[PDB]
Amino acid sequence: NLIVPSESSDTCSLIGFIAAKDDFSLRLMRDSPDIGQLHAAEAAYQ
Amino acid sequence: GVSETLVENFLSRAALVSKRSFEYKDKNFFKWTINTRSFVQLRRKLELFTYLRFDAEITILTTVAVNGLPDLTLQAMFVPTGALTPEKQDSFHWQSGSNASVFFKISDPPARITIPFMCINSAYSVFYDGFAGFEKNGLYGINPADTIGNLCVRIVNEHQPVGFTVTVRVYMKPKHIKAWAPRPPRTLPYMSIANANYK
Amino acid sequence: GVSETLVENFLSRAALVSKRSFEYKDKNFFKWTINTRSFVQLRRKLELFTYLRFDAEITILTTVAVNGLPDLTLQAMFVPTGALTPEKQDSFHWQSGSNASVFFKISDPPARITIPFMCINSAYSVFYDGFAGFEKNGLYGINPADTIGNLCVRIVNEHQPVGFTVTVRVYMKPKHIKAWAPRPPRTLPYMSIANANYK
Amino acid sequence: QLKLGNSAIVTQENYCCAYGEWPNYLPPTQPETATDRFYTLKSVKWETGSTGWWWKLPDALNNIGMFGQNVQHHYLYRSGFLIHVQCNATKFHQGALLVVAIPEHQRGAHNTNTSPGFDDIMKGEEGGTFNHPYVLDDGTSLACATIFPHQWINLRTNNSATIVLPWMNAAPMDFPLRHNQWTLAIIPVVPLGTRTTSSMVPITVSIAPMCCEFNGLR
Amino acid sequence: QLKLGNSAIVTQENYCCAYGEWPNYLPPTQPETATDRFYTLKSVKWETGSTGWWWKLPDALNNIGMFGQNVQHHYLYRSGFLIHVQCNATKFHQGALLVVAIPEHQRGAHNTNTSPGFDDIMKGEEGGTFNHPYVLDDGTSLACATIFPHQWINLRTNNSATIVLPWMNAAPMDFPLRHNQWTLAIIPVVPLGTRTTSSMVPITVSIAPMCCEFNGLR
Amino acid sequence: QLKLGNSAIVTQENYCCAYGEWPNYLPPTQPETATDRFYTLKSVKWETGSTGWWWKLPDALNNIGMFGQNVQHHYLYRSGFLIHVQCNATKFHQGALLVVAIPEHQRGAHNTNTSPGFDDIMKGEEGGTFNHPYVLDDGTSLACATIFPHQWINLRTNNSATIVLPWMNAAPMDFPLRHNQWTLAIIPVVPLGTRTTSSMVPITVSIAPMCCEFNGLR
Amino acid sequence: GNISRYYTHWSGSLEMTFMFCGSFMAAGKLILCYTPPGGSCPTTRETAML
Repeated sequence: NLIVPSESSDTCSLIGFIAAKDDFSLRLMRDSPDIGQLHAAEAAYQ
Repeated sequence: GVSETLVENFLSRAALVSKRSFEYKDKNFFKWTINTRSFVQLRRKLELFTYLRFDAEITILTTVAVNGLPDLTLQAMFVPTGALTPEKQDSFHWQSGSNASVFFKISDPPARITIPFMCINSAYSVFYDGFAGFEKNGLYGINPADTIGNLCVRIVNEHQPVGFTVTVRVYMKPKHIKAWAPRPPRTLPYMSIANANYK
Repeated sequence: GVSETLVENFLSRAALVSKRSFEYKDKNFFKWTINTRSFVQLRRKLELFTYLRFDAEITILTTVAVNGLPDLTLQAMFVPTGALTPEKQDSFHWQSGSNASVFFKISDPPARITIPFMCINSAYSVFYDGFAGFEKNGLYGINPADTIGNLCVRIVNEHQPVGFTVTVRVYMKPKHIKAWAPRPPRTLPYMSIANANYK
Repeated sequence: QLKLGNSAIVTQENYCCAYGEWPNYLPPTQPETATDRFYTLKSVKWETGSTGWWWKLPDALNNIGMFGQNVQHHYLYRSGFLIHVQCNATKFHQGALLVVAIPEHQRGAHNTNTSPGFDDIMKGEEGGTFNHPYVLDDGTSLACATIFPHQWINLRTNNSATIVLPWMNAAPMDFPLRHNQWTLAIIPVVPLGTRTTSSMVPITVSIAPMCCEFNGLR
Repeated sequence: QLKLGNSAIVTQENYCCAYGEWPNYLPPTQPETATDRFYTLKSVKWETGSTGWWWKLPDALNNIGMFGQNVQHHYLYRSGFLIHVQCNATKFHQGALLVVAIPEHQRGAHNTNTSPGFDDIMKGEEGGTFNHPYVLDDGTSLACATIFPHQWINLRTNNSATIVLPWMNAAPMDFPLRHNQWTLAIIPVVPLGTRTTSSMVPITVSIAPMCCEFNGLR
Repeated sequence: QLKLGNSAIVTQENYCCAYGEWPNYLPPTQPETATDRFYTLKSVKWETGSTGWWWKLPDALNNIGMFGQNVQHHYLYRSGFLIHVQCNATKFHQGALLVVAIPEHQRGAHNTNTSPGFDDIMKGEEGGTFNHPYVLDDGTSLACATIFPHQWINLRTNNSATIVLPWMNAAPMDFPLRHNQWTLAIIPVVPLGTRTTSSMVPITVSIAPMCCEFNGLR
Repeated sequence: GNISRYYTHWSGSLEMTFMFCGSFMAAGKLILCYTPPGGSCPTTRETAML
């Protein structure tokens, strides 16, 4: 259960992290699907 | 598999950075201010870092289409920082010797120049937390030293009686990439090429 | 004469693996999913073995015919496993830098790329006695790791007022072939490219 | 005598190290006395007109014993096999079995374009039966099927065959529930024959998984 | 105790050498006891619904003391920082601060194409407040903001955070009036909470400019 | 930290080798990483008026995990235990637990001549509750129950208790389905108390069977 | 999860870290359960014990 006293908040929280360890390997580069679709985009040609 | 994740192997990729079709009969040429902020795919790779030191390997790829394909000669003059960019196809700045022009044809293999590291400082500030101008009208996020230059491409030939569209694809491949101070990958979509506004 | 029977000398042969004529005015390009199962002559050589480890040396040979032959520029972008294949001639995936594009012309010598060994496992399961999907709808005989990729070829040029057929012959020559566990040569004719059904 | 683990075989009448490879461990949990045992399958009624039998591995052992538990609880497996096929005939039966262990035996259906389903491939302890054993049910030839590791049970000479299968995969470990590496194929080339009775010589298959490894326990 | 120059901090409850770099001088005038001192900023009222606070450096110190004089009289600066953030809570407050020091924190406005002005960036001693701290106000992710140098103030465990910032520029010296290298970003990931009061835990920021250099005196 | 097998306990606030004996093997199969793990039982709601709880061993673990399989498949067992009882209270709860491990705790029913049945003794994972904890439910005295191996959880001082039980039998191996060697008895001598709430301090019991042996597999 | 979306094949050990952010008096127990690939996700805590 969660046991807090009468002065601490009844609601606590968890933060979860993730890291990769030193054996983490990666290959076959591609493009990321995260970004995808600009204002003043033609200003480089002006 | 720890070698494909090298920043040299991660960023040195000849991605398309500029693509403009100009007619021939910007007025009948195009200049492209060399920034990495053009396409959202290479930009998010380069916005992973704060300071970049790369030599760009610009490969100008010119196609052509009418309205027999003519064999033209093109110029791909790189106007650096400080030098003046042409406003016309036949201006005097195309004849300027000190700019790095390269003369190629459509039927040749694509022209390829290695623009060196051309920041005043030791790396390109990808994100600049400052102001260029010395007044309050100066824009935010524009390093005065971040400017690569200007890639100005025209057709060296005179006027021909055929009217035809020239589409030029510019491919930049960074070289000798040294990258400092990695950042979070941007999750929200872009709103402009000048700044980091989010929606 | 014991050296011509080497599996390197037996299988490294630039046989035709793909041939599709696309018009220009799949919609006006073609993608070819790189498998060895296309033509029955190279397949029966490669179905002699169970596990193959080869680098493909793809040679894209493009011819052209009208209805003066135009001098076009082609792209032969190899879409690997996981990356997305273009559905149109002018889609965004042609501009994707991380895919291995190669830009060539009709009047050039044929474009030639060496696609590396791209299985997840140590060899290509030519025959896979298993199922890809984790349900009972998954197809039989399709290794999820056997996928080479996708060879997507388009014409980089814009629309031209001539209508003309482009025939592209793709020649694959396996390289550094290591082959394991030989099999009987298949005697009955094929029934499909996906499986080993017999009649 | 072939005693591995608790199951023993007092076999009473020659190893075939398949592709010359003795099964070792991966250079994971290693059940060495729990699973390394002869999971003797059901003996198959071999009549005269029998076409053949096939047991895909480890599909034949996914439901049997400690190896059957460690398939349906773990996720990957790495295990060679040792198949002891014995075909106990008298000195009056004739016949010849091609006891052949086919790696990656991608079968094919007859006279259709549809691939074989999950039901036609993953049979289990009951095993399969060759619909067309002359072409191994994959369009190839039985006549050339001795290119695989194999032993002959010629009932004139021997009644047994022992094939020692190594780990045969491109992958280091693979799915037991989806992928089947080997296929013990017993095909009677010369059929059974005796005049006085239309006899049966039951063919006992005993598959001991050698050097089991497993990963991914849920 | 953190005593630099005349200002001291008797801190009573762990350095984060930012990118592993201790600030040294350029291999210019070097004010070593005039400016190397903790310019303790105003403590910020941290309620439950507080989003975060950001202090761009050296914009936070352009108006304060001998460093504030040597900004508005000299022209270039070269100085690392040592930020001591302390968040003095009791044993009954809960929460977590990502005290992260973001180099070159080019902010972005929300839902407009106009760049942020001089007023929205160069705040000074008063500091800033994150309008959208989940995206760090630059479209990126707070979830990945630990790629920068950072320490956590988990009020269960610690109340303090000390980040030792080096000279972070491509240039050897730069503008203090125009350019801001770092950005001390304090973002409460887990918000403050206690039932009896909607409490406040003031977060004291003390920024000591380490190894000040200057040039261009007018 | 108490990590045995795959189950770990990151316990964050003192062994009692029961009768001074560390559990060893018999001078049988020995599951060393399959069963030697903390089978953490359900935490018990300890109110003020709670009398106590008892878990007979290995009756508490006959239905749980690899030890629960190796009870209901093998026939004999030989295994010491390591009971880690933790009673996570604040600095405002009071109380005292006699965490005592009673060997051969032959219970007695109250006010009848009938012996306790199978239902009243073999509870399992749910555990038991002392009907009369002053007499340990066997007519003896709680006041003298410290003659058994025991540790005190005085919530003023500690929240945990770790008892290392050896093999306690006249027999070398015995029945897990019929016989229960030990009995973890947690009895609150001083009851729980705080004025603001009628509070609960859940008592987590984690029983790791040390040095498991088994015989008789069916 | 964002750098490995630039890369198709990823192969290595991850490392989670769960930081609790309650008060200092706050006590209690949690039960973190790594579950491999292959089967059902545990829904009861006793299923997660294994």
